[PDB]
Amino acid sequence: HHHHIEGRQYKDGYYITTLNYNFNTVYNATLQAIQNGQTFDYKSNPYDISVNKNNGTDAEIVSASDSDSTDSLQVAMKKLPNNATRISIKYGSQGNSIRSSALIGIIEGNIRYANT
Repeated sequence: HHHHIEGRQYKDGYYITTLNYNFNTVYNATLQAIQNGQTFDYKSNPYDISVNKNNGTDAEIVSASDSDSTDSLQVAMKKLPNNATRISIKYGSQGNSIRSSALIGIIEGNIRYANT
C-alpha cells in the first residue's frame, strides 16, 4: 500500500523508522515514556495525552503541553510481519528530528529493561 523504505526517514516533520520489537510492547513502552515524563515539555512537565488507541495492528497517541498548545507530540504505529513495528513521531507543527531520535532510544531502553 506504501512505497518501500529502508532505514530512517524524515519528511514534513515526521520521523519514521522501523523497530524490530513486538507491536504491543512498543505501544506500552511509548505510553510509559510519555506518562512518566521520560520525554518532557519546555517547562519540564510530562505531555498531556488527549487520545491513545490501539487495535493490535494500528495505534496512535496524541499529546500536548499544558502550558503551550503548540508544544505537541504525536506518535503513530503500524504492525509489520515478523514482529516488527513501523513508527512515526512528530514533535510540534514543524517536527524535531533530534528529539524524535531520542524518543526512539528511550522506547528501546524501556523494552529491553522491562520499564513498561
